[PDB]
Amino acid sequence: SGRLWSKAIFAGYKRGLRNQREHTALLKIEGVYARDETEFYLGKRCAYVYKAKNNTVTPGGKPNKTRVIWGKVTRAHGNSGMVRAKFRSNLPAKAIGHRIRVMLYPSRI
Amino acid sequence: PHCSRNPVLVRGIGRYSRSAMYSRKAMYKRKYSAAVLATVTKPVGGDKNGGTRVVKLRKMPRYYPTEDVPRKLLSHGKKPFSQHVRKLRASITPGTILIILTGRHRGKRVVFLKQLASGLLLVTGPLVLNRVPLRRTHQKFVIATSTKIDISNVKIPKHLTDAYFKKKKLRKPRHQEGEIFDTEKEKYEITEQRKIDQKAVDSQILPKIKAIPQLQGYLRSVFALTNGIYPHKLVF
Amino acid sequence: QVLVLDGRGHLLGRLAAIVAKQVLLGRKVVVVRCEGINISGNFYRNKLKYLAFLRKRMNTNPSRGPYHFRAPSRIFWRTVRGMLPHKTKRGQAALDRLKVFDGIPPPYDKKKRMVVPAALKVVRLKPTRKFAYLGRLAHEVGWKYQAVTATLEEKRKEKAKIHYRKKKQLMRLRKQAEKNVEKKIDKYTEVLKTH
Amino acid sequence: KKNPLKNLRIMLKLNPYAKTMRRNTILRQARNHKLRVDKAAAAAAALQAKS
RNA sequence: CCGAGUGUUACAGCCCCCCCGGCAGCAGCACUCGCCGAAUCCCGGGGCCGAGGGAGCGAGACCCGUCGCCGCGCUCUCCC
RNA sequence: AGAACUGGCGCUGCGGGAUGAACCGAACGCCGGGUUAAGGCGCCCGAUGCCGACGCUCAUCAGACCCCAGAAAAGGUGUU
RNA sequence: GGUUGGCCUCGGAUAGCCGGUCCCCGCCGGGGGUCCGGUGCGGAGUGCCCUUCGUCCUGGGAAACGGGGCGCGGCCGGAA
Repeated sequence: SGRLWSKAIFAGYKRGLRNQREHTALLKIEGVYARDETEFYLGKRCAYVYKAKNNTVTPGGKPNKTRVIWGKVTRAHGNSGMVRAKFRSNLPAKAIGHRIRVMLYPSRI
Repeated sequence: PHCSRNPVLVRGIGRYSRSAMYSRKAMYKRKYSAAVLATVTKPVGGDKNGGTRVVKLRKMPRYYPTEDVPRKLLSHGKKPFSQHVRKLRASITPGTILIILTGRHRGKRVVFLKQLASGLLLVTGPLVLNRVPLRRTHQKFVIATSTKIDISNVKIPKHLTDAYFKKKKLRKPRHQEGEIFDTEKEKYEITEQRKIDQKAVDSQILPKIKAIPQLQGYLRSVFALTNGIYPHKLVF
Repeated sequence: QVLVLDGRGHLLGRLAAIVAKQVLLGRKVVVVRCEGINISGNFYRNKLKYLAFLRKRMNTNPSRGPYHFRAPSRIFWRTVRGMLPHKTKRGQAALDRLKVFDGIPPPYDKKKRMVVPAALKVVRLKPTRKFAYLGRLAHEVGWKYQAVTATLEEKRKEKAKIHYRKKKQLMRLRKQAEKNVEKKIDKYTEVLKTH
Repeated sequence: KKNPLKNLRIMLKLNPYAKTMRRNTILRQARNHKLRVDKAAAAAAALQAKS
């Protein structure tokens, strides 16, 4: 019981001005607003929880209608401290603005 | 045998050079110029017969496969898992209150005891503050907390090791009949010996906690980020 | 959930630069009392470039075409309409999360409004240079509802002053009620640790 | 091409003096660290023994 | 009279500047000298991405090349 | 309209100049990581959400970045 | 699609804020001395729920409003 993940929305794709590169997203986690203080979040394992029609889940519990796309923080981005991240899929581009879930794994400190 | 007789200071660089090592060993007065079985016969056990039979064992193959992939290329020494190294973070010492993150427990504050010969580390909240038994957890899936307690002479039991924490099951069926393995319908009762191993290490963690007042409520609680709770604005 | 921006003292574009980014991230921002929005430059200049804005009009019929909104809620709303990519569906649904309200509604008058110190007339302009209200340049052009908008504010600022009197009436006790010496210990733990 | 200057015994395969160039200078910057803790303490605990 | 503030001419009875003989122990340091740096330099720790591809001059080799060059440690002598 | 020296479009995409044959970068197998060029960094739009530095500037027709997209003489007790 | 909610002064910026006897508002508050605090601690960089694991034996502090709610019934309160 209790949330064990820092909040984070999905902000866009790693783009130039015309073309975008789909292979790495970039985020905006809630709370960092400077590059100098995002060093905690490098390497943390982040996940995109969403809903769909069948079931397919992993633990001992029976499958229900949730499925996920895992991923990890690659590096920092910009002076204002947002974070780009490379999932093991590409984001569906529907998730623009809706949150992802940055966990507490990869915890060095 | 002897010890190294060369202290290291950088990994792979000794402190004494090539000429001074020749004096420390004193190799000048120990320089030197000095200096199959396959099997045997079985008995005969035979009449109208002679000759105890052939030296023959580990014979030829009856059957070669059609093709073979060529042999590997040796690449380097790339030693297996029970031979590498053990490493912990510097902020985990015996008695450091940890935080579970990946488990079924998921946040329960526990007490670190000992990092075994596997990289994983045996760690328990005591059984009467949490419902955490003497489980192993991993290094990188737990957050260490800067509050500590001194269990420097806790006298930790010998026979609990990696081998005491393994999981087992054995296959009788390879055949489509209406059992799902026919032994998975069974709660496990190895617990009738782990209990005796618990209160032989649980019973001396409780008086070590009750020196500091607030702590037996602190292990009772669970860790949770809610609203003003920001890590990197949080000294753990 | 929802953030409720107050609108007085703010500049127009400096606010809507911030609002248009916080709405493309998925929040719901509600701009409240957009009537009292300052705008830069003297009043007669801002009136001209909104009077000369009114002639932007397609010549063959104006029923199709440039929809000059006049109320100062839909003045600010058209500004965010410029600074959003509203032709995509990514921008159509960035106007589903903005509802700038003229005056203060009853859903939001018993909320606590927020202010942004990146768009304030206090912080941003040098104090010797003239400004203009979105109040009386929107009334001067078309928006015929200035009287009945300020009339409802004094009914809001009547039931607010009696609330602010009665919250401090409630608050006057918990400094004097805290006076008892009975609860001494639970303040060792907080004067030491950020009371 | 494994990088020289970043792993050892590839410098040494190409430059054998580079190891004894290294443990001649780690000594003169570990003994000079002791010469800046001892001399430092002999002027940090010096006037701390005055007053 | 005390205390503050104006306007004074006035060279020490707050101070500063330039000289002529001195010590402490001096750090490019009490984050302004942040200089330019390194055969005058090395050590440690994170993060990301990848893992591409029958080597036995020797024992007539035998489940099965941890092997080549390189830098190493110990013994085939002793005391402690 | 016509010539001289070099380069380019013509045969050529790509990042930039809002769009563009020739301009500034840079010339192309299929891609993973890294870094930059001309350019930029309030919002469209990746990036100043730096506690940036020192000034100039009120426009009832402000100004805003090569080629490049609307201007001169003369004048102002505007103001530096 | 989401992993707790803030139930509200007005406004000032070369200043505003809190606490306050007296006179003026149908027995409470508009108007002045007086007392505080001010890079805002009567601090949405804060605040209160709160991270309450459940439950028992069993002591101390705190506690005379009990608190879930089909309640049962009255009331007046809030028009943008």
